[PDB]
Amino acid sequence: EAMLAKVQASWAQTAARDKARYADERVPEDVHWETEYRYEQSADPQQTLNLYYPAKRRNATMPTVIDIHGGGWFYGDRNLNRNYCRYLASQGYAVMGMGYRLLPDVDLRGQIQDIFASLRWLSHFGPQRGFDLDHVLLTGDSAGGHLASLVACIQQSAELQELFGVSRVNFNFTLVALVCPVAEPSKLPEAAGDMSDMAAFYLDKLSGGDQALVDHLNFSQVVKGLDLPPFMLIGGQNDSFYLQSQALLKVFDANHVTYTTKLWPASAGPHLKHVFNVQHWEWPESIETNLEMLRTFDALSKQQDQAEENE
Ligand SMILES: CCCCCCCC[P@@H](=O)OC[C@@H](COCCCC)OCCCC
Repeated sequence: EAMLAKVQASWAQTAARDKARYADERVPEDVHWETEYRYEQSADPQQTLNLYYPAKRRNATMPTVIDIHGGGWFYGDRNLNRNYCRYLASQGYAVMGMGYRLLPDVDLRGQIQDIFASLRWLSHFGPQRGFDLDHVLLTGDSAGGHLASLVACIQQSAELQELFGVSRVNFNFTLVALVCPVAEPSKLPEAAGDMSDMAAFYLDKLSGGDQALVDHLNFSQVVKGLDLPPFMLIGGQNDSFYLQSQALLKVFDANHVTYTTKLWPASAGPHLKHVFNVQHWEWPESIETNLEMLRTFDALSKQQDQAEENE
């Protein structure tokens, strides 16, 4: 397939830019990582995760961040977002970032299963090595934001658990922060001009032809009727997928989702493009955005502690 070849060549271009950026970019200081843990009994290299920590721990456990990377469901691995994960860790958080098998080798159901396996691994083994699972920030960027938004709903719903073939994990998400998410991919082939066929191709690979996945491919289809944690929507008017952020706010309002936003206006400049705060941790706006996210997380964690007579 020439379409698959075309999709892959666009990601190999993205991969070259990612490689060059990383060669140059400053690396956050004072962090330790532990790499390449298998989260299940398999030799698939995507079924692995990294853990990150401040080099000096203020306590034995630290509030938890779990990151789902982006890349259009076709690209990336547990290393793609390492500088971002390191940044967040450097601020006194214990951080897990996972790989998941890529399209077209799997479909959405296999990617959701991988993510849940990484979450289940962490419920078993995280606390003994520093993860406070009472305070959990789930975050994802772009396709990773899609995935995070679905995982959040699936975690709350026995029906979706059964449909996606996963079990709930023994912790809750305190906050879900989506960074330039593409949470309504069904909307992609609309406009997209001469790219509609490619966008339709993404959707077919995500669904694997399973009509139940087709009917559950969008945040708008999985949100219905659930009591969810709060969300934070991060991005800006210069995100190539800003329309997806606009569309998601409409779904939030219609479903009484509690949320806050950190949306950069066009006036804040042409550099604030898609996933800028993940790809460029050291920029002042990335710092601001990411600290704001962590502050929002801390505020909710403190309210939870007060509510639970545990302040
Ligand atoms: C034809 C319609 C395809 C829909 C692609 C969905 C990409 C969302 P995101 O993971 O990636 C964000 C951004 C890339 O951001 C930089 C790399 C992020 C890992 O956009 C990808 C553009 C290539 C098609």
